[PDB]
Amino acid sequence: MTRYLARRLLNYLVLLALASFLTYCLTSLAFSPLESLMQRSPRPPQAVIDAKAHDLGLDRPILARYANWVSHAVRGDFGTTITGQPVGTELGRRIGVSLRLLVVGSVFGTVAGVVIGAWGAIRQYRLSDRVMTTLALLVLSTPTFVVANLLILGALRVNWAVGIQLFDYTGETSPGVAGGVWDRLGDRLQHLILPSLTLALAAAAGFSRYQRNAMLDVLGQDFIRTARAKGLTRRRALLKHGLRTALIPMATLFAYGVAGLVTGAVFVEKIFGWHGMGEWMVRGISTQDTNIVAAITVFSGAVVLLAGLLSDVIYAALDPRVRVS
Amino acid sequence: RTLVVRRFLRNRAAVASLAALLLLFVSAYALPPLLPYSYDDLDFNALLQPPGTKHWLGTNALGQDLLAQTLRGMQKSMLIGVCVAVISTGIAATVGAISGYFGGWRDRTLMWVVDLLLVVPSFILIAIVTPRTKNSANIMFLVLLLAGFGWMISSRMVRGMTMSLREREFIRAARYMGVSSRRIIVGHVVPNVASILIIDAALNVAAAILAETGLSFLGFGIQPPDVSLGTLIADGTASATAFPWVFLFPASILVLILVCANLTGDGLRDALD
Amino acid sequence: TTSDINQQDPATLQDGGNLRLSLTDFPPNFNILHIDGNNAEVAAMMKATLPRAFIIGPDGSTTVDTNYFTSIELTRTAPQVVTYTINPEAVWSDGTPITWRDIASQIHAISGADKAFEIASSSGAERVASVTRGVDDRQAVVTFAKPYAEWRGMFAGNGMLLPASMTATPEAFNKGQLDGPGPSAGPFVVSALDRTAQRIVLTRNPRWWGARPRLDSITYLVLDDAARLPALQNNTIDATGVGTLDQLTIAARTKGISIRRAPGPSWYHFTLNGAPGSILADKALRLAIAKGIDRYTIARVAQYGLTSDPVPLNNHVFVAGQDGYQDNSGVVAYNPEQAKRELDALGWRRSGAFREKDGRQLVIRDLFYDAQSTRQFAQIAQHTLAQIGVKLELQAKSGSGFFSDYVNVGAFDIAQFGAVGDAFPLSSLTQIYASDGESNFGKIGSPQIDAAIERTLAELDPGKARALANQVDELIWAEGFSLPLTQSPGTVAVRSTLANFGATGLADLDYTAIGFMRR
Amino acid sequence: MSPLLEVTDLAVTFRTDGDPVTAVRGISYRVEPGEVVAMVGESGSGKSAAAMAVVGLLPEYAQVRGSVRLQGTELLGLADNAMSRFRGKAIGTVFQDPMSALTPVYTVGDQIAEAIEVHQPRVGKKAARRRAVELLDLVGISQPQRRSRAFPHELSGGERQRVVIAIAIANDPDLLICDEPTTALDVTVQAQILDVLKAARDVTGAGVLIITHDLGVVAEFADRALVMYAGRVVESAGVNDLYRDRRMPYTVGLLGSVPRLDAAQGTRLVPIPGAPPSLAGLAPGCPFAPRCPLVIDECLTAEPELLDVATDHRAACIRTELVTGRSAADIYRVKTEARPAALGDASVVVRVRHLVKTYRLAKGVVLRRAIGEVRAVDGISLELRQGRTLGIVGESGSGKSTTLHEILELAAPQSGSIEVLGTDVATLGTAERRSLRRDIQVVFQDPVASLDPRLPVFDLIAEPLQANGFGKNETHARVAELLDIVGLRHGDASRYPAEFSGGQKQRIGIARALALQPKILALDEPVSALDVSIQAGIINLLLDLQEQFGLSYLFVSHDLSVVKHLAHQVAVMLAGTVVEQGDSEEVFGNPKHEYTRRLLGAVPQPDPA
Ligand code: SF4
Repeated sequence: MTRYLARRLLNYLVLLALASFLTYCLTSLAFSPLESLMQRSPRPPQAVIDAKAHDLGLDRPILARYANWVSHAVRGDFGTTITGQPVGTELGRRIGVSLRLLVVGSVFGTVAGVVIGAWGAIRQYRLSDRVMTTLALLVLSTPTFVVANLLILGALRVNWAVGIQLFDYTGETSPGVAGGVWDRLGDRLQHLILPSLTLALAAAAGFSRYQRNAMLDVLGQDFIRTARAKGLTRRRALLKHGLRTALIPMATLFAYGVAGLVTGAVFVEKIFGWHGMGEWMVRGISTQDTNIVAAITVFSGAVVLLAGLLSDVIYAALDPRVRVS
Repeated sequence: RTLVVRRFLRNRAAVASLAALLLLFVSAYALPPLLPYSYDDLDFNALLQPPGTKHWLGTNALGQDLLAQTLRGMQKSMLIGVCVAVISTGIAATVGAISGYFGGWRDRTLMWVVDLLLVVPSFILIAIVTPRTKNSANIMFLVLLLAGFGWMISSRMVRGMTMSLREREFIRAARYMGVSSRRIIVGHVVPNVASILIIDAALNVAAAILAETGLSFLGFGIQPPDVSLGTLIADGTASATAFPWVFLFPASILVLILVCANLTGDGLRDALD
Repeated sequence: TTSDINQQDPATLQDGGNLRLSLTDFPPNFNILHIDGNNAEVAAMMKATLPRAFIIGPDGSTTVDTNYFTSIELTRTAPQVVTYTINPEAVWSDGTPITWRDIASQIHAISGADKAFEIASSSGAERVASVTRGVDDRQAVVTFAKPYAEWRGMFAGNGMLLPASMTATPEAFNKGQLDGPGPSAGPFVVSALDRTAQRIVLTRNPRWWGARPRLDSITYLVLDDAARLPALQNNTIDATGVGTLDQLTIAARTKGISIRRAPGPSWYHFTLNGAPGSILADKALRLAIAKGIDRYTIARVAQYGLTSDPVPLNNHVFVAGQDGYQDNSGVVAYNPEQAKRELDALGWRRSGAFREKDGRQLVIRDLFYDAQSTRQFAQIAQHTLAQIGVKLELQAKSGSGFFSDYVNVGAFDIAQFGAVGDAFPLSSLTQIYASDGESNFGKIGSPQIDAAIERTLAELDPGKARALANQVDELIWAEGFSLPLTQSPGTVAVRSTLANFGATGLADLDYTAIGFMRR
Repeated sequence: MSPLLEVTDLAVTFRTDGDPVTAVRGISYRVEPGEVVAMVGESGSGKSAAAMAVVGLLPEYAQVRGSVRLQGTELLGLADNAMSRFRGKAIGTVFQDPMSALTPVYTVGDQIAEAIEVHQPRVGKKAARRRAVELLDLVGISQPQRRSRAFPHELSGGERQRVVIAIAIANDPDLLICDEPTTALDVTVQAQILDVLKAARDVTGAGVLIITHDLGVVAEFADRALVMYAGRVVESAGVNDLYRDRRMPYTVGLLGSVPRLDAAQGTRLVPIPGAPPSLAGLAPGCPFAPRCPLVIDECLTAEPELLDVATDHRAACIRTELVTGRSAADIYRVKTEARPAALGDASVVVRVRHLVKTYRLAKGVVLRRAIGEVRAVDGISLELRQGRTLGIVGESGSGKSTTLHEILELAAPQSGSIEVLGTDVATLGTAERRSLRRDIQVVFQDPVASLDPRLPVFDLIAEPLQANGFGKNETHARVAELLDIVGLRHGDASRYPAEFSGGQKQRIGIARALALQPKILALDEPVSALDVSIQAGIINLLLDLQEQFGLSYLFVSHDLSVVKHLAHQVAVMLAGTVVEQGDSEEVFGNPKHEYTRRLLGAVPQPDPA
């Protein structure tokens, strides 16, 4: 075990170290943050341009700029935005806000998707499978922003029809809430209902299909029939002997669903007004600011690789063909 | 060929979806020259109207006819989706084929490069690059970008296929009798991989439409005065609460397109079991 | 005119209750004259708690306020002496009686004679010559040096009176009011500012010589301007300005919430760059392009479901509610058959598509704020100019860089942003409309308008001051200056229980009567 | 007494897209304690369907009728929660494929503990695991205490079959049901498994129902036999009577086409023509009518009934009177006499000296290390003469197929010298390499993988011809002549491979190998994986081709019954070393090494006397 879970960690470290470099050359080539201050009809005097470029660091080749960026990042300094404000002040808050949403969405999505996929593959071609495999198609065929706006419209209709504010769809938390931990927690859940449901739908939709294929592959093998030939019932043999063997492939696809969730979180945060990494990324590419984006891509790579490593730990724990051979 | 076609023909849902896709494409390109209102005309006397006898699908907040705007969005979005799917399939096929054919440390290096590319979500990288493509009349560059950052997930399947089929018996049998390698490639591998490449393109269609529309929603994709479906949705959600049709019509169309694409893909895949 | 508060008599309104309003940020400086200190929101907050001399009706008519100044009366014309008399029974929050010392201190602070201050503007106290003793201690007498027509503009309207202890010493004015205000004279007094909680609270004053507030508290939150409608839904705040049709519809379909509309003094307008080098350099082209844009259509399309029969704003100085608002707009009438006809006769004949002088093409840069509501005006002007050949290229600048990099120094050919009218408009001019004076971006101006602008506010009679102001308005419309597009239809959504509080536009609220509807 | 198992009028039909295949059509039998009944048959005859219908483990779409009574209580229509009270506690099932018959995430000791723990509830795991170790010892796994913790991927096929048997007999059942337990196993492993099964029946005292397709296992294990054709029992009698006094013509063909180590080289078998009927919508009459060598028109009107022929003997035929006492050759009208071998050319066409091939072993998925050099090919010296055959015999893991595929690469090995027709392949430029590949051609193992799935038979057969310089006027004639030589009809020259039946694909493979008139064929187990009645036809085809053309074969096989028939010389391979050589009769009758006699002793023989 602790020879497959070590060589699988140096690989992640190398991958992240090189990704944080290739996506800084890519950023410093794509972004030209002075393209608007070198194009005004009363073009500013050159000495202004030189001062601004020197202050913004675009005077040395890309390699030196990246070297200084790392030399500062490892020491807890993340540069400044294009308007002077530092990045380290906001980074912790944005990371916390994004992680709160990602964890909930992923957990609920994968659990529901695994259950639905198993149910569909067990009950193949019955009515329940037929309805679920097309609900998954619908959920998988509507983009994230369409789902989010439809949920906002539905929440508004429900609030107007009922007569009281059942649903809230704005901000991580509601303003002006003085109280203990319980009050704030209830308020936080009240807001967390919808944005996380938006990601849970897509995660469950993907994982249902993947789990259904895996369980179909398992049901085509002969250890279920053997297990039933010792006296186990159909359900006991299907859950104890057949489902657990079908759980193994899922632990390899988790790092892909997590990347999908990271992609969809940008939309979920822009539409519902959350203050996290998706909003920050949109604001950073809109104004072409290098340090914000260079931090966000590093965070995204780290979150994908962390999910990958935890999925690999799970896979080692479940599948004995890697613990021993 | 005949058995496969009549295997698909069986799938009524798949053929219905494929006919719907072709109908939508043809109507998007051939109907606008027949409508009373062009996509650019502004009708300032009928703002935010319901589907009526003059504007057949109503207007948005500016008086623009909604039907013509939706048709132009469909043109742009579907054309981009098809082109990106084709290019991405080509790139994935070539990389996966060479990596799985050389084998050994060439294969190891190429697959490691693919993983390194997959480490960061593709949407993030596309959005990072997009400031350069935007402000350019040609949509060639947008297609090139969406294709060049969307092949890395299917090239692994292509490599698995190439490795599996390189060792299959009839290849070695062709070797053992003097069949020239070029003749092997033109006669024994291409007919046995063409169909699965077609399937891969059929799914990358929907993948690319999703990516491009999501890009246009945030403002990074197609820029005014051109319109894609994502742009129409983004404009519609601004006044979705008062008059919901302006948001629900393009959204519905988009969902329809995606459903059709996905259905066709799945059907075609299951028709090549 | 016709403010639209829930008019209920103060007596029957129940005694007590809170009033939770909102802000946009915690005011770094509380001094309302200091350059950073002053603002719309902070001035609105301090409105309730400071002294003022004049209260303005629904149409900008000024009447003396008997609470504080028993009688502010001008008495002479050659030196322009005005006798401000303080109410005998008046004192501050710390018990020091209000006397002419406060007036003298604030006039000296605003004078700008010693530039140890950061005062917003020396308007109204640069012409002052001397304020000295009266017959009794509770009277000031101000003698001016240059006769002034706007003299009501100090200690009135948007500018209140400050304690002598806070405007006399320059250090206090600079740096004093940073953690809470000093003494106050208004029926409420600020009692707690939980900067850690992002909240201000005002509570009933102990020493009010006048009436009794029908309220108890005006606690102010700091909500950001996006969770400001979704917080009136809860019982968090009960007042909001709704801007769009989307949030107007959201608010109208709610229990307990009523929407009240009386046009606020906030308009939105185009402005043209007359600096040498840009295309809009000459009078004739500037004045012939503006004859090919439909402002009536722009208004009627922009605010569709906000008002009924929306007409644009066609006066540069006075907003719709005010008195003296005649249509000053006859120089431009939109007809594209006189626009296109002196346009090509001018020398811009029609080439392929857009017309061009053959040494250059009509392309006009239109920088606007990136918001969605501001883009409609550009997209309509563009389509109604295309019929003439003027290609209007519209550049969507955004946020912070708009007023500093691009607008502040030419870098534009036609820029759209919002001004703000006031019930004392005679000072917006001699700032914006003149050869010099800041906020005149696109440096258009003439010697005669500058000659006729010092005669509109060297007058001594409002009935004639308005006429001179409107003649200035003729002179400014007549040379391609700017196009006033729309006037914001001030709509506030408030809890239907509130009384004597709502949308009053330019007019001023009575904070002694607001209260709550009984039960 | 209620007989242990009584099946009456059982009928099983699945349901597919088209016609519902009626797999089993009305069989009936009875098993008593302490007795072995073997259902013989091959390809699609519904033996396995009958087994899984008796147990209850048929797929969820199969429709079952009839009557099945276990010791007195019926089993058809019992609910799952009520039928699972018999499985394991009174029925013990052994399945066919061991390589995927055990769940791969549990230790085998735990899987036997679960077997013994579900039916005895209060045994306590501390006793269940001890009993699991006892069972592992009893079946015969070496040193079981440690292996009681080995996950199923750490065992060879024989070990896995032993564990499956241990699971089957865990609870001391009363009826064992073995469903081809020893197919896909090595010869010696199979003999050991049969010994284990006999021991299990003796300790348990149960009655066994074993389902095989080969006749040696029947003659060496069983006590009665039931021959199955087209979903019906066609003959049933004791093993001695069945081998000695068979009556149904299908049984005659089935017993006449089984190779024997007793036979001399070049002896022909008796192949039954045709292919088994498709069970979806039979035609009336005897199902054997299309292939029967005695079929008359009466046989077509009505389907015969299992009729009493002798003392405890039943045949489903109406012309048995003409089968008693006649040898299979006489009924099927074939000549099995080995033709007198003419004086062939005695030169040498293949000659290998001291050949050696290495294989590195690497542990580590992402990064590989060098720990060992497994020598699957160690020091081989053999040779082949003109017009003769050399059969290389060994078990899986003996490095015989890799030796063949190393010879066929016509390149210089790491050591040793390879001579083909007189040219040392180290001295072979690519032009001569292409010029020589026209004199040695190969026939593969898997018929369906060795043929392009989407090419008509004409293209497959003419591929060697088109790739070597023949005009469109000549390849047509040559392909037409080749189909008649191998045996297919000219009308198949436009049919895709996927619609041929098992043996015809191998026939096409032989034809393709035969195109350029080579002087050496390299056969890689091209006849195993086929029904016996088709193996006989292909074997006769090979013998006749060698007799007529003058070919030289290199026959690699795992079983020796056919190597006796074909090979002139043999070569036994052990772990990559040729341990015996010489003329086939001497090695196969008077062996020397210990491995060779272990191998010969472990082969079944269809003589039950
Ligand atoms: S009954 Fe007739 S067709 Fe059937 S096996 Fe006997 S002779 Fe042959």
